[PDB]
Amino acid sequence: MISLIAALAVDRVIGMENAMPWNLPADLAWFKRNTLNKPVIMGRHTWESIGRPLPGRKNIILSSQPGTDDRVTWVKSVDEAIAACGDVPEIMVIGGGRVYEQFLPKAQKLYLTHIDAEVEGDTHFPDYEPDDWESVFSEFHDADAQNSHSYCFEILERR
Ligand SMILES: NC(=O)c1ccc[n+]([C@@H]2O[C@H](COP(=O)([O-])OP(=O)(O)OC[C@H]3O[C@@H](n4cnc5c(N)ncnc54)[C@H](OP(=O)(O)O)[C@@H]3O)[C@@H](O)[C@H]2O)c1
Ligand SMILES: Nc1nc(=O)c2nc(CNc3ccc(C(=O)N[C@@H](CCC(=O)O)C(=O)O)cc3)cnc2[nH]1
Ligand SMILES: [Mn+2]
Ligand SMILES: [Mn+2]
Ligand SMILES: [Mn+2]
Repeated sequence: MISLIAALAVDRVIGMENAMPWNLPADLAWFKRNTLNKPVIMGRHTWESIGRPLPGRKNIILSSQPGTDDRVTWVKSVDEAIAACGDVPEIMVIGGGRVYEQFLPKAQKLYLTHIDAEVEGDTHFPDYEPDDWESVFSEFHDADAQNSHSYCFEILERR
C-alpha cells in the first residue's frame, strides 16, 4: 500500500523557495508518528530541504542523477523506488510537489494536515478529485503557545 503525507496551507501551498516557512511542532510530531519504522520516498529537492536523513526510516531519494550520500538509498524511477521498499505493509511518500503528482494515482491513503495559514508559495499539492476519497479521520486543533496556526489532521482513503 502506498500513502502520501503532506501539510497544506491555504490554496494547497506546500513550499516556498525549497523551504516550509511555518513552524508547527504538533504537525511534525504527527509526521514522525505516522512515518517511523516505514520507508519514506522523497524527491531530491525535498531531500535537500530536510538536509539530513530521517532516523528510524529507510530514506529513498528519487533523482535522475547518481546519488551523493550513501546514508540513504538512491533510485532513478517510480517503479525502482517502490521495489527498493521491499515487502512492507505501507510505503510513505513524503513529497515534494513533483513526487506527489506521480504517486497520487497509485496511492490508497492520504494523511493531510490542513493549516490555516496564508502562504506565498511556489509548490502545491496536486489537485486531487474529492469524489475519489473518503474521510475516515479528522481532528481539529486551535492555535496555542507552541503552534501559531490552527490545523486539522485528516486521513482519507480511496473509495
Ligand atoms: N508541506 C509539505 O508537506 C511538504 C512536503 C515535502 C516537500 N515540501 C516542499 O516541496 C518543495 C520541493 O518540491 P518540488 O516539487 O520542487 O521537488 P521534489 O518533488 O521534492 O523533487 C523533484 C526532484 O526529484 C527527482 N525526481 C522526481 N521524480 C522523479 C522520477 N520519476 N525519476 C527520477 N527522478 C525524479 C528529480 O531530481 P533530479 O533533478 O535530481 O533528477 C526532481 O528534480 C520544497 O519547497 C519543500 O519544502 C513540502
Ligand atoms: N504533515 C506533514 N508535515 C510536515 O512537516 C511534512 N514535511 C515533509 C517534508 N519535510 C520535513 C521536514 C522536517 C522533518 C523533520 O524534522 N521530522 C522530524 C521531526 C520529529 C518531531 O518534531 O517530533 C522527524 O523525525 O520526523 C520532516 C519532514 C513531508 N510531509 C510532511 N507532512
Ligand atoms: Mn522503468
Ligand atoms: Mn514484493
Ligand atoms: Mn493562521
